[PDB]
Amino acid sequence: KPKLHITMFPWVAIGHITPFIHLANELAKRGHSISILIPKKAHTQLGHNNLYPDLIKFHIVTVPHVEGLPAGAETASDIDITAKNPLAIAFDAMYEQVETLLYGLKPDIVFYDFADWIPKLAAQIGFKTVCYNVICASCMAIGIVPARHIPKDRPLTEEELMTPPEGYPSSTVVLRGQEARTLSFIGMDYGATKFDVRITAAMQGCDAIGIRTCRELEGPMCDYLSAQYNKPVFLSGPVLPESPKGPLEEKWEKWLNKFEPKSVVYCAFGSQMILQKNQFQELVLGFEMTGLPFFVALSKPHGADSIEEALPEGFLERVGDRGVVHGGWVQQTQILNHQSVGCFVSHCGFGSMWESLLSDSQIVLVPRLADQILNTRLLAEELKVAVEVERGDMGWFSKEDLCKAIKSVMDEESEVGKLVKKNHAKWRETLVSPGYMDNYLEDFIQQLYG
Ligand SMILES: C[C@@H]1O[C@@H](OC[C@H]2O[C@@H](OCCc3ccc(O)c(O)c3)[C@H](O)[C@@H](O)[C@@H]2OC(=O)/C=C/c2ccc(O)c(O)c2)[C@H](O)[C@H](O)[C@H]1O
Ligand SMILES: O=c1ccn([C@@H]2O[C@H](COP(=O)(O)OP(=O)(O)O)[C@@H](O)[C@H]2O)c(=O)[nH]1
Repeated sequence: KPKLHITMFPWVAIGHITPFIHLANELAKRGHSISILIPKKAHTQLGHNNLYPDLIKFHIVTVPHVEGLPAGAETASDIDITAKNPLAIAFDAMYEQVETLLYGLKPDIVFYDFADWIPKLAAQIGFKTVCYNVICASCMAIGIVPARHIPKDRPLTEEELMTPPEGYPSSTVVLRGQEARTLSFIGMDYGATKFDVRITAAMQGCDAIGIRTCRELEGPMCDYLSAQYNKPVFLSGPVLPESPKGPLEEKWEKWLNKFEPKSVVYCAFGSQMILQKNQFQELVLGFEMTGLPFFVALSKPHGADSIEEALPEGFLERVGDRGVVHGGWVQQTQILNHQSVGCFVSHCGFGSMWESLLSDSQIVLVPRLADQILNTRLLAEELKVAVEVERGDMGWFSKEDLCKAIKSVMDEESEVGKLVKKNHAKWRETLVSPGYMDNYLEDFIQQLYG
């Protein structure tokens, strides 16, 4: 079998481009040739991530200026929400530049997600298409699917959004109440068209749908998506990047070593979230209330000079050496692997969820976004490997709610903790079994050949 030539054209955001590159590295490792079309600024930021320079080539695509687009705006990270429709309109405008590159590259398969016009080019240039999604399967299945009717004229109510589309496999992986607002984007404008129109065209135009998940986690959701669009669904596995080697920072190791094994509660909310000052103070107070050792790695609240400035009065003093609150970036994998760490409080982002699943720590979830809430419902309610902190109307969580969730997984007495620990242990063993990740990548490649 001759090796494949795959072209990737992701939506212009670091959160989309990076998983596409990680998949490209796994494909190149197998000998396949990848051409990746991205703006230069993303190229400058992520270019070091290419581990196979002869197999993986970057092609710079220019983001055309359009009315309302800030100067030199190329990715979602450059603009805030007011520029979102200009950025999408500019993204659609690289169609002609993409067409010329595709006419030259002549790929066998093109990967895309938000560029719904790629299948039209698939007809003109002659290539197969996969609509490959970095978002979780349950979010796709509960949202933009033909079984859900989204009116063009009027927005969906909170009720319509909370109601899962007919045939949706799970009664557990659902949004509840005010959480439904987190799904409201599926109906919003996105450039010249509404988001759901763009995703519907993307899903229906492709030859197959690609999802970065595994069947053991999200199998019924993938089957629902396959039937809803009458498309095959190819599961790539999570395609997790290689763990960063190198030792843990010596001061962290020394501070962790003062504590007993599995006794330290670690907390981090990803590299995208910045908490408001009032939620931040409520969180650090919730960790103090537990009386257990804690390591909190969170960005300082926006507009705070320092972490110590943002802290509530008297916090530093009451806590002493029992807890650390650190504004800097930390080596999350190494800290979690440290014997002293016993609990992980996270927002259930994609990276943190898989790191939680693969680790030996207890799992405490404080989701914010719609996908995080759904992954939390999968982990806490269906799989029962985690506990979810109770939250308020805006996603607000009280210090007592956070404290109770931590004690419920940390106390040896707690029956809830023993159950999630046991269920967690089963799943960890499945996901770490040797060759489990590689089987998905190999099976992904074979489906591409079909
Ligand atoms: C602010 C974002 O706006 C919605 O997300 C919609 C999309 O928005 C994009 O951002 C580019 C525009 C932008 C740039 C800077 C900002 O400060 C800002 O607020 C908005 C992101 O890059 C996409 O990952 C995101 O897709 C998705 O996340 C969902 C994709 C999806 C969802 C359901 C489906 O069925 C499906 O096929 C795909 C949701 O509210 C997200 O939670 C939230 O992070
Ligand atoms: O202090 C930190 C915070 C985050 N991460 C890493 O950042 C990645 C992205 O986090 P996640 O996907 O969970 O959330 P997101 O950043 O996507 O919002 C994960 O692999 C974490 O290990 C890290 O190394 N140190």
